[PDB]
Order: sequence, then structure tokens, then C-alpha cells
Amino acid sequence: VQQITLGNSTITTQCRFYTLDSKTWTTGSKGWCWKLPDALKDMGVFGQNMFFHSLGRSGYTVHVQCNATKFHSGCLLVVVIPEHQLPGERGIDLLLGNLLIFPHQFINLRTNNTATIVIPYINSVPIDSMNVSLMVIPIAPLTVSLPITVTIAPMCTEFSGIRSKSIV
Amino acid sequence: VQQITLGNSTITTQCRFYTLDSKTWTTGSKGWCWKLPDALKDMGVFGQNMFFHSLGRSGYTVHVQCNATKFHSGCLLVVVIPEHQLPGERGIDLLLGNLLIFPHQFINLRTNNTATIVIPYINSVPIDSMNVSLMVIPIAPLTVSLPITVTIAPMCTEFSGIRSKSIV
Amino acid sequence: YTGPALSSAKLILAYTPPGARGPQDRREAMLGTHVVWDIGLQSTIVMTIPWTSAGFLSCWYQTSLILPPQVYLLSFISACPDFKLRLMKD
Amino acid sequence: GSETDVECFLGRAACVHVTEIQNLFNDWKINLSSLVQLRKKLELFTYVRFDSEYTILATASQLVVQAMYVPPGAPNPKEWDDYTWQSASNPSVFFKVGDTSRFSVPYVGLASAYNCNHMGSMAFRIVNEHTLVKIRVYHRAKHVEAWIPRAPRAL
Amino acid sequence: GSETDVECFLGRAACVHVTEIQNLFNDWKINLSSLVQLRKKLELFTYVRFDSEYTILATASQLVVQAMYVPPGAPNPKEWDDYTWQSASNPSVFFKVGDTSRFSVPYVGLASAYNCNHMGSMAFRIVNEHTLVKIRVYHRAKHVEAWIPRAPRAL
Repeated sequence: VQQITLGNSTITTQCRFYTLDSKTWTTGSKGWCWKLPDALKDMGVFGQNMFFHSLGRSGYTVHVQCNATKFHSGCLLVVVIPEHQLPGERGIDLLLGNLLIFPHQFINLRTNNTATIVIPYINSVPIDSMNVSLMVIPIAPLTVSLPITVTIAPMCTEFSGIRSKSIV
Repeated sequence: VQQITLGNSTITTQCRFYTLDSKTWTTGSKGWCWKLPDALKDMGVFGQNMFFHSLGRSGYTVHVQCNATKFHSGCLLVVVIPEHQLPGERGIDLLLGNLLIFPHQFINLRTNNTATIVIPYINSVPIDSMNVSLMVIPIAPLTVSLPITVTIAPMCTEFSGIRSKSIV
Repeated sequence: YTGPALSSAKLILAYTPPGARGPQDRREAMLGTHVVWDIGLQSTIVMTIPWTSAGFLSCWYQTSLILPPQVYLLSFISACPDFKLRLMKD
Repeated sequence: GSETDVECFLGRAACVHVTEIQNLFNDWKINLSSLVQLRKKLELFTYVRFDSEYTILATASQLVVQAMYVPPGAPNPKEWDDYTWQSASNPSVFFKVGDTSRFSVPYVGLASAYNCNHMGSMAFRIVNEHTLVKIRVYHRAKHVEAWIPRAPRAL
Repeated sequence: GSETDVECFLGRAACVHVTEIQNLFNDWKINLSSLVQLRKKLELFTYVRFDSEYTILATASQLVVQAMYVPPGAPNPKEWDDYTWQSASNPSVFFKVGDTSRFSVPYVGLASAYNCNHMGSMAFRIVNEHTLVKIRVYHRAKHVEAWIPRAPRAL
């Protein structure tokens, strides 16, 4: 219904949930950018498996929710770019019209306050050393700041068999 | 046959094998003593689970093997005492006739060089905070030093469900 | 092993997978992939390295050599039938 | 609507490299990023898998040409009396000056597609011993497969 | 795994002999031991049986070329006005300078395979009477059969 529980975590919105630090959307902010899995390199048990195993493979489900009242205006564009080119769990605090080609889900405070994106593993090799970058851009400015919460759930994750192989 | 492989480990004798430091049986040594699981508190992945989980429960299989030629004399008594009373992976370098009441397996260099003891979980409670002590006593003195290797395999091990429970 | 038949020791043959750093202690070696090998009991030990496309491989003394009243190991290499060879060179 | 197919849109012969030899040699590391009219159409896809057809045109001004292909990870020639030219492993084509040669390298990569990536290199010499020749190589992408459309580059 | 086959590993065209004629002649006794990159791969087998394909390339510098094959046990030409050149028994090919000829000698031996062995000889002349031509012969081993793997040579 509205209480998705995954592993030892529980979230309310409409394999565990890692909630990154809540960002403050002020009227002059350009947006934010989080490379994956780099945003989870320090994130408990995932950060340990990611460092310990030489190669890995993971999908992600990103829930971006902006807790606010029904009085605020403005809209954010949450877009995931595969293989973005020229930070940790703190992200990168910051043509645009063409970014809609990439999987996206506009949040518009007038109508919506949540966006959910299921990201599959996208690479030119089946397994790789631990790739995609999530960006949150405020398009229409905020008229009354408002908190932005990013929740990443890595799912369907596999890692290499080496260091666990017996030589007999 | 003679190559028991358990997990990422392989041993030759006649869930993983933890081989403690090899002790030198000189002609004047009184023996050694290793409390379990205290001998494994610093032993990789077991030491991590043992510290991380508040309560636990484990059985053990101890293989004591003394690599030597067919020219040496003497015999060791390998005995496991449940709840022994008045160290780490280094053990405690040290009436006796009655110790045969406890599960034991004399190694006698004339005939044998290996002893295997399967220890079940023995306690007055079904689960407990991480109990038994293995002792190796040279009874007949060694006549020509000889190395003593202790290998502990914790098996049928369970740990508490707390810290992994969802509150929903 | 080529030493005399009465000699004995326990040698640990540890495999470190590709991407990791080689061990600098018997504990590091024993904690990772490894085969404890009693030289007296078995003259020959055959390992099979996992699939690779390189890793490190080392051997450590668990017990000192019990020489009867220097000796040598001979090491051999080959490839399993799953080994491929793709592009020609000069 | 056959002109919107990716074999029609990307699979057409353009001039990728133009060099000049003397009677000594020139080697070009294959990079389709050098031609901005082919790179602008190819860099709107992340990954792309394609075989290739190289048609080399040689013209003289004031003879035989040895255009040798070099597989990825193999050394390039450094002089005009090197041993790489005589080496059997690296393919080569010997054609007269004024006409054109044509060969077809298969998809040479390490990953299942190129990400806009070692395609190899071509080395060119004129074999006669003891005139300036202009070499134009035309590349055509074959059996193309594309997989993630990107935003087109504006700058 | 087609590149580990012995027709793929040994059966590829390399430059085995390079000579120069004048407008007089040159004869080369066929020996694939002259090219150390082909000998290093061929001398890891004791016995080897293979037919052959010779592709001769002639280039001029400052015309017709008579590249005549000579079967094992037959005399070689000693001048440029000898009778061996006019002899019917020994095969020959007449091609213009600048392009290339191609022929295919069968397995010519006395034993059932060569042991790394009389392959014969090729003689080269230019036919015009009253310029320096460079001849490059490329040999390709065909239908190869190998039979005793040896230790590879280190020195």
C-alpha cells in the first residue's frame, strides 16, 4: 500500500533503503548530482561488499521525495544519465531541453511530490569493477526553502566468485 | 578420502578450517590450553560475527595433528573440558588421571599422529553471549622438539535475529 | 617435494584473487583461499586457479621442516581445457 | 522510411583520414572522432557495435603502396625500414598508385560494443626503393547496433 | 578458438626472400629456415607436411619477369643466357613488373613429411634484352599436418 519494507528498512512513499542526506532546495539552487555506486561507497554493508569484491553488478531503485505542504510552487526534473562525463554520499551541489531523452520523472509541487526510477544494470560488459549519474534540477523556481530526500535501493545485485573459490 | 575441504579451506588429515599457530613440543613443556570461542575472537569472519551479534550458538570439530617422522617417542592427551575454571589465539602455554572422564583422544607417536574431536554445543541455556576449553598435555615425554598444529572448524553455528529484525 | 621420506612439514599454499594485494603474514594467507599441505603425507599437491582474464599465489611455513638425523619443491604449470587464445601476434 | 534506419543513417562512406607519403611513412591510430560530421551523429548513442570496410585511394604528383592494418595491442612502424612491415601477423595490402584498395576489418574490441575502444592503426608506405602520394581513407560502418540515445551536443 | 588451429597458426603469408635483378639473375634454394619468425613457430614440431602457395611481387626503380620454379634434384640456372631458362620440364611464370604472380607447388618431398627436406629452388630474371627490380616472395603453407611437439628454442 504505502509502507514498502525492504530488509531491515521501512519507508513511506507512493536490498535495503539507503537515504542520503536531505538537501535544502532554496530559490537560487541550480540542482544536485550523484554518481552511482559512488554515492554508496561509505554506505554501511553495501560499501563493504563494493570495496571487498574486485568486480560487481547491481540494479537500483531511486525514490526522490520532497516533504512539503500544499502551498508551495515549482518543479524538479529527476534524470538518470548512463555514463555521464565532465564526490561521495554528499553529491555535487550545482542542452537541458534534450535531457528528457534520458529516463526522467518531473516532480511538480502543484500536483506531485515523489518520483520513483527503477534503473537496470547498463554496461558494455556483463560484470565490472565498481557507472550512472542521477541529477536533480529545479526547472521552475520555488515560490512560497524545501527539503529533498534521495533514497537508493540497490537490487538484483551480484558480485565476483573469486576470494570465495576453493583450489582443492 | 584424505583431503577434507570446508568452504574456502582445504586440509589433509585422516564452516571453515582455522589453523591456530603451530606450538613446539619440547621435552620439558607441560602442555597448552585454549578456551573456545575465545581462541577464535581474532579469527577473521568468525571473530566479526562473534563480536557483531550479541548472542550465538556453535559446535566445533577440532583436528590436532603433530607433523613428525616415524623415529620419535611420547604421547599427548588432547582433552576438551566443558566449563573449565581457575588468552586469545595464542592459548595458555603451561587430578590428571581422572581427566579421561572428559571426551579425549590420546595421540601416541609410536602408533598415531592425529586426533579428531566433534564437540556439540553444551550449555544450561539454548543460546548465549559468546564456554569449553581444549587442553593438550604431553604425558609420556618426547625422546628423539616436534610441531603441534590445532585446527578448529566451527560447525552448525547460529546467531541472534536482533539487529536484522524489521519493526514495520 | 623431493626431500627424504622421513622428513615432514605443513606448508600452506595461498591464492590471492586478481585486484587484491599479496599477503605479508601466515594469518593473512590462511584467512583467504588456501590448501594446508602436509608434505610427509602427500608428495604432490595439484591446485586449479579460478577463471581469469592476474592475481598472486604464495606458500608459507605453518610448521618448521622436521629433517631426519636444504631440500626442494618443484613447481609445474599448465592450462585447463577451458583456456582460450584469441588474437595472433608477431 | 528506410533512411531513418541506423544502417542508413550511420553506415555510409566518409573521408576519415588524409595523409601524404614520399619516395617516407605515416601511421594513423584509428579514431572516428577526428571527423566532426561523423562524430556528431555517432555521439548521440552511448554504445555502438559495428564491423568496418576501409577503401583506400592513392593519387600521385611531382608506384606501389603498402597499407598495413595493425590489430589492437600490436606495435606501429617507426621508420621505413622497420621489421613491422615485413611481419606476417599484421595484414597488409599492396596496390598500385592511382586506383583504390578495399578491405573489411571485423568488430575489433574488448567490450561488446565501442563506447563513444581500441580499433587499431593503419600504416602507409610506398615500397619502391632508390613523387608525393596523397592517401585518402574512406571508412563505412557495417552491421551497426546502437543502444542508449543521448542528448545531441550543442557546443 | 579457430586461431589455435595449425592452419591458422602456421598457414599465413610472410616475406621469405627479397632479391634485386638488373636489365642479371638470382636463384634462391627454398629454405623456410631463413625467416626466424616462421622458423621459431615451425621448429616446435619435428615433422610437418604442407603444400605451398608462392605470391611473387616485382617492383621497379631507376618489363617482364620470368620466375621459374625448379623441382628437387634438377639443376639451377648459372647465367642469364643458360639453357635451363628455355627448358620445358621446369615450370615458369611470365608477369609484368609492378603487379604480382601466384602459383601453388604441391608437397614436394622424399619422406612423408619435412623434418625441421629438398623443397627445390626459384630463379628470377627479366626477359627484356639490350632498371633495378626488387622481388619479394611471400610463401603460405597449405593443408598443414604436424606430429611431435618439441620444446621451444630459447637461444
